[PDB]
Amino acid sequence: TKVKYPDGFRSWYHVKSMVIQPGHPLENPVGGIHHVYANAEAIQGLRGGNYPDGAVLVFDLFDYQEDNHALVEGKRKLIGVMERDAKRFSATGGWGYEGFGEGKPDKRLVTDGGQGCFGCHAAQKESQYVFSRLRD
Amino acid sequence: TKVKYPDGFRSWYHVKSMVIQPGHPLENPVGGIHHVYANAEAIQGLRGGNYPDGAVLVFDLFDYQEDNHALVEGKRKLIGVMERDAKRFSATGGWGYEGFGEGKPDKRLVTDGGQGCFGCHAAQKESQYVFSRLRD
Ligand code: HEC
Ligand code: HEC
Ligand SMILES: [Zn+2]
Ligand SMILES: [Zn+2]
Repeated sequence: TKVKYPDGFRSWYHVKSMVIQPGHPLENPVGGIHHVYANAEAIQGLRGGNYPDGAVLVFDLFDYQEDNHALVEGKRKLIGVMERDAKRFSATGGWGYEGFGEGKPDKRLVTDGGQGCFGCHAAQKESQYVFSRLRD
Repeated sequence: TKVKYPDGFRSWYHVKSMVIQPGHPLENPVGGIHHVYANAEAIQGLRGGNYPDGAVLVFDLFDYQEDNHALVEGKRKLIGVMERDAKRFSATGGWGYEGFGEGKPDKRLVTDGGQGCFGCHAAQKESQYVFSRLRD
């Protein structure tokens, strides 16, 4: 019933990135530069295959600094983690949702079984609750 | 004496990212969101090792659209490529420098055998001509 810390996620496939700056509706709490990562099982789902149990997607969120017409990555703020288990995470559409403050395994963030996470992700039912699209 | 197109670079290790906005000294031609990738051999150099022959670093540059204070990745503009071969690329400090327009193997951008690239990268002699640092 708990999402595993995704050890070694930084070596996985980089799906995409986006910057959320002040003024964006989502500045609280996903303000910053984020990078999405996918393990091999998640790549199968992202390609248009189905997501096997053990698929993991990571939302890696950094603070940034303005440095002379550059946004430079600062400290990690958190990671979001989606872990596929159709049975064990059936209450949240077959994905377990967890956050780790500063990406630390000991700073688990989710208190409601991931219902809040699932609430936003539910809009994406038709793409198996995943916003991110594989790009070249 | 030509740099090979780095086929499969998008499945490599994501080292780091940075946004270069309009007004930056380098806006022509590296304005946009860039992602740095390293093959296995390049990781050895980034971790504190000697860069072995066969090390490849890729600078993957995307256009972006500012959309309600989100910076959203658009089309790939180009990739920059550094390929380690101490003998073959001896004239430019053991790295071969090349650009591919839109990341296409047919669109070679370097016209001076990489002397201009080398000219900037030479400032980083003490880190084997590599600007990017491995981060967690
Ligand atoms: C809407 C108000 C959101 C809430 C609440 C949560 N997330 Fe989210 N998430 C959202 C968007 C619009 C995106 C796509 C970002 C992009 O660059 O395209 C995401 C992405 C993720 C990812 C990457 C996988 C994907 O679906 O694209 C993960 C792993 C993720 N989110 C986890 C997550 C968790 C654990 C949440 C509860 C703490 C959570 N999200 C809330 C929008 C929203
Ligand atoms: C200074 C005026 C530059 C010139 C001319 C070129 N590059 Fe560059 N490059 C520069 C900086 C400051 C950085 C680091 C970017 C970051 O996010 O920190 C880079 C990076 C690269 C990379 C990634 C590897 C690394 O050294 O960090 C590659 C593969 C790369 N650059 C290639 C490249 C080529 C092929 C050039 C000539 C066409 C070239 N660069 C010119 C600064 C400068
Ligand atoms: Zn200025
Ligand atoms: Zn703005």
